[PDB]
Amino acid sequence: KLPPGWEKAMSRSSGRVYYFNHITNASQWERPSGEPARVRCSHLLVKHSQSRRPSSWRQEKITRTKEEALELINGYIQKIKSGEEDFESLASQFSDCSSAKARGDLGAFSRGQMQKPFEDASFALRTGEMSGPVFTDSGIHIILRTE
Ligand SMILES: C[C@H](O)c1nc2ccccc2[nH]1
Repeated sequence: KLPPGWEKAMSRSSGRVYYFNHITNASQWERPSGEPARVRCSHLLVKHSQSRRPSSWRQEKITRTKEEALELINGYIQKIKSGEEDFESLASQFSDCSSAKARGDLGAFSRGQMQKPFEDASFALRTGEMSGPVFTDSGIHIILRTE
């Protein structure tokens, strides 16, 4: 009996159980703690060549592959989790969304407004929690639920 979307798994490298959320792609060692009309989220977007618009304020022509975008996302998540970098800092510097200029903040939103995988992950995140890689037609997202 775990919160929405969580399941038990076993580490291949360590053998210790961990928890994975199939809506948010979050993964963690600790057992998860546990819906509002609106949530507030920030995100860091890494676009790729198959993004709906392969262009951003960082790059007129985004040419990186989906796999390359995912590896960038993976490295940002690693540095956020290690404390080496802050989400807001990486979003401001590297997000391919115009919300980079607001440290990735998108403001508050309801169901029905965002692309569905983004929405589902946002609403399955607890306040303060961060997603793993979330895939949409825009690219690949790291989502931070702030409210
Ligand atoms: C103080 C902060 O937690 C932090 N985490 C780090 C990870 C790698 C290198 C430097 C780092 N500084």
